[PDB]
Amino acid sequence: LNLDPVQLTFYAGPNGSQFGFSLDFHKDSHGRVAIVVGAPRTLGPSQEETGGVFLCPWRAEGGQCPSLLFDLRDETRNVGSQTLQTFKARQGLGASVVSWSDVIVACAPWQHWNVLEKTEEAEKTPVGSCFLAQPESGRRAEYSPCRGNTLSRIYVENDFSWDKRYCEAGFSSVVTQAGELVLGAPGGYYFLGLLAQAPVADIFSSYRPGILLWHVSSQSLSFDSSNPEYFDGYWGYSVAVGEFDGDLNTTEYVVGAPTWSWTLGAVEILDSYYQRLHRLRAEQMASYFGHSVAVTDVNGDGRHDLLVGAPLYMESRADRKLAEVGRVYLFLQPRGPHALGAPSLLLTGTQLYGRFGSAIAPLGDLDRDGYNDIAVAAPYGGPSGRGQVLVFLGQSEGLRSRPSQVLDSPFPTGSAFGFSLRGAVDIDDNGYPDLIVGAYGANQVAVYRAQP
Amino acid sequence: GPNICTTRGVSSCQQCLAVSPMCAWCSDEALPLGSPRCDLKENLLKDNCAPESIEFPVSEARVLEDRPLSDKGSGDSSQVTQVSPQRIALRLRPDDSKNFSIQVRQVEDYPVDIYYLMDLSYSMKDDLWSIQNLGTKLATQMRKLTSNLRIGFGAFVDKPVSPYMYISPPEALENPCYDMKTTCLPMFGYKHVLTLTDQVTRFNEEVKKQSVSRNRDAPEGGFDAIMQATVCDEKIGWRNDASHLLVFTTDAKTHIALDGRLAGIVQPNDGQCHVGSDNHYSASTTMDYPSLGLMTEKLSQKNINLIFAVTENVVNLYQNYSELIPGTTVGVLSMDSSNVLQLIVDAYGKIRSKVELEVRDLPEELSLSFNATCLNNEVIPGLKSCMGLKIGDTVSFSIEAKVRGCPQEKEKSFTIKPVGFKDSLIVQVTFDCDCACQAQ
Ligand SMILES: *[C@@H]1O[C@H](CO)[C@@H](O[C@@H]2O[C@H](CO)[C@@H](O[C@H]3O[C@H](CO)[C@@H](O)[C@H](O[C@@H]4O[C@H](CO)[C@@H](O)[C@H](O)[C@@H]4O)[C@@H]3O)[C@H](O)[C@H]2NC(C)=O)[C@H](O)[C@H]1NC(C)=O
Ligand SMILES: *[C@@H]1O[C@H](CO)[C@@H](O)[C@H](O)[C@H]1NC(C)=O
Ligand SMILES: *[C@@H]1O[C@H](CO)[C@@H](O)[C@H](O)[C@H]1NC(C)=O
Ligand SMILES: C[As](C)(=O)[O-]
Ligand SMILES: [Ca+2]
Ligand SMILES: [Ca+2]
Ligand SMILES: [Ca+2]
Ligand SMILES: [Ca+2]
Ligand SMILES: [Ca+2]
Ligand SMILES: [Ca+2]
Ligand SMILES: [Mg+2]
Repeated sequence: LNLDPVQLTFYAGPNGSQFGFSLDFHKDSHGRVAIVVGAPRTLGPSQEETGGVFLCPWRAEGGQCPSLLFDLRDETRNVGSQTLQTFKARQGLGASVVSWSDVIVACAPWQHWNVLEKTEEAEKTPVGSCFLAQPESGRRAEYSPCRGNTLSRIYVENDFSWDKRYCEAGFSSVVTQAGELVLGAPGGYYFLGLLAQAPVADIFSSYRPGILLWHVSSQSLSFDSSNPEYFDGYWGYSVAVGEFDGDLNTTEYVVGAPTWSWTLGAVEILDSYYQRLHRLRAEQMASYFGHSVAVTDVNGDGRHDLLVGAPLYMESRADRKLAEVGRVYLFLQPRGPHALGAPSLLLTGTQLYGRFGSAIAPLGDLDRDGYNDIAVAAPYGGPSGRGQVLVFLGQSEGLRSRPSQVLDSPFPTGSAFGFSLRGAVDIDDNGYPDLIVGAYGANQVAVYRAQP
Repeated sequence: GPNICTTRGVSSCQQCLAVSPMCAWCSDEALPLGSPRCDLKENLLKDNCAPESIEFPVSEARVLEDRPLSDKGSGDSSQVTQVSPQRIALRLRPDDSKNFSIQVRQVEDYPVDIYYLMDLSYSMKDDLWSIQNLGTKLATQMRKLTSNLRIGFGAFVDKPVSPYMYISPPEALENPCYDMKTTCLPMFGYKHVLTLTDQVTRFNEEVKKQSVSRNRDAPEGGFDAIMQATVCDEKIGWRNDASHLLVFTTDAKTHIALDGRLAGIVQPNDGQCHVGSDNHYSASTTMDYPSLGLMTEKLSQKNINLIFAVTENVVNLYQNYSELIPGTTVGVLSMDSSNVLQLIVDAYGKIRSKVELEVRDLPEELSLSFNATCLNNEVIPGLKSCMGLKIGDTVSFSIEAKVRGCPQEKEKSFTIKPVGFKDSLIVQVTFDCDCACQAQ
């Protein structure tokens, strides 16, 4: 249960690389446990910010980790009459990392792309891109569902239809248990937001080194809309998967659109064919409801529940004033073909500007009492404002309104302690789930162990 | 009968006055050479004293100059009078105390500062006339409400970073409109063009020389501009003693905090000034947009009233943001300026000033006390400050001067004037110690 805040392990990366911006547990083709760490500002041998990934093996001492190698140089290829070109400068490789059994997946949301044809171009824009790696065999593959070869002028005549030029694919990501990679592209369709997915096996098999624009046959992307409510919504700013329609044969997606309906924010449950199942709207504009989205069964009833962060939520203090503290929302799944009603519980921050709800990670069953628990980040929380992660335990009606444990930041100011979190994995192998906390502002990742 | 003036009577007329304000004298020989020479006035009358040789000074303090408080300012404000009795001569005997009056009226116009924030993005093209007219009509409306104004303005578009900014072809960096076969200025976050000044005609010429730029996404970085125009004291030129109005314009949505991640920007807004020599917001490409909360905090911290002049297609949206930031009004920007101008009128009518008296240069051997009477006419002793008064309102104070003995300074003067005013009450103090040459 109690995560020891003294014999905690520290891991580190280069200065300014924002090591710990993203992270995940890697259970390799072998069996030990490692920590994939993304550092989106890591310098390339060319001395330009291209980003980078680090694979950290478990060791109570911590420290430096080997770098996970990836192609860091620009590509240019001529196919017929077009010059296809990719730009990796400030692409932010590792702004999003995620391991799925054998393979690791890192993404560069900001990698630019362009196509030239005579005196017309398509534009240089952030289509983003994900790099797939199988550390054992040293193999690599790539997936960039948003690259296109349509010239600028065509979009202007189509009135910007199906414009995936600014996708920022891989901005956020998840892999279902069955091995389907799901990418969140908040810039998709001219800033509406889109989601793209394909089976990791098919991504690897269809990839050909040298081809820059290809179609992964078994892939599918969300849709463009003319409904104003979706305009500038950033649908895909965050994603998650889970079981929500009762049919265990089908998996559903949870997408965050923090700026939906004129900054009102929203979260949606969709099937694998992107057909809508439900929509949780937010309660306050600019609160960023949808920033984070977690899935887990917090009350032991056998059905997945939903957690939504709105880090910018301004709370109603006494005397007609408001205070930005952040807030999380719990939605329990009511059994059968039934709609998720209002919030079953409202956890809300206390420290001003702490951005509570900024990150939500489902721990396993910390205390082993048969009820799953969760951890919520407030990167700028605490009296000092150095950040702090709060642990909330699984009850029977939802969760305890009170934090059972409050982990404070061992790092200086601006560490952004908590911005990324990942739990529910036995790293030390003591039959108990642990918690990793990234602090990109300090370039470090802290490891908290579960002890008896 | 035996009284304190007699119990200590010694030998001089002067010494008799130095005993107490109530003591008198009598240099009349017609009195028995053993009777009370120093005593009360009534006691000296019963002792048969000639009312000619009696020396019984009294404190008076006369009003020298005192032209009434005026009732206007339009035409020519030469030197107007908003204080009562500008000069009084206070003459008092040892240890005595004389009380006088003074009253002020707020006659001068309230100092007002307006800073215009122009959305100069491409979607503003068809609105450019409207915001120029408004900016011009702004300086007019205020100038009619207050002869004391300092107007200025700045412009914004968005963060000069992909994907907001067009970064291809190479000509697009200098001319974003290049792709459309037309031409516009290069993109910029926020630019401070005209510091607050009283030169209205120069403000109007400058505002009309403004043209649009281009950006890719509808939402803009107006909030980056509101933040900067708020926290850059010296740059903007806000004058601390005055009312601060910040009019903001736009015809579209806006970027709120956490949007910057699409530009690779994650550092939360530090809420500090970043407009250097070049008059540009330098953090534009490295710092995120500010959140509603940070804005509110800063707006209050600097006492700035935010006003939204926005197009009708986005009015509801700004009304909703208006509720999340208290004390902010919203007007609908268009060719017709009636609406947004009302908000400027209202803001003025809500201004309140205060009369707080201060005492400069008063002898150490002299002390004052005040009895204030504010709006509600409720007299409260000790207090010398009134609040909540509009233009024209009048407030009065009762002052009492007290001395300790008889100073060798025989001629002095001090001033009592309210802060934020120029009109003062000068008091000439004269200490009457010596007698009319009485000898015995
Ligand atoms: C500015 O703020 C105002 C105040 O909130 C916004 O107006 C409100 O917008 C609501 C939509 O977001 C709108 O609908 C809701 O309330 C209605 C009350 O009559 C009601 O008809 C609706 O009921 C149903 O809601 C379910 C969702 O659970 C839907 O599935 C149904 O189809 C119905 O819509 C909604 O509960 C509400 O009426 C409205 N209230 C006001 C004050 O006008 C406004 O949109 C904001 N403008 C913007 C975009 O900035
Ligand atoms: C001065 O004070 C006396 C009593 O203290 C009072 O009778 C008189 O009205 C006052 N004079 C003034 C300044 O109005
Ligand atoms: C002020 O008022 C008090 C009581 O109301 C009175 O005793 C005192 O003499 C007054 N002094 C002045 C300044 O008029
Ligand atoms: C964002 As625009 C179309 O006003 O430059
Ligand atoms: Ca299912
Ligand atoms: Ca449940
Ligand atoms: Ca538990
Ligand atoms: Ca463990
Ligand atoms: Ca317009
Ligand atoms: Ca914009
Ligand atoms: Mg615009």
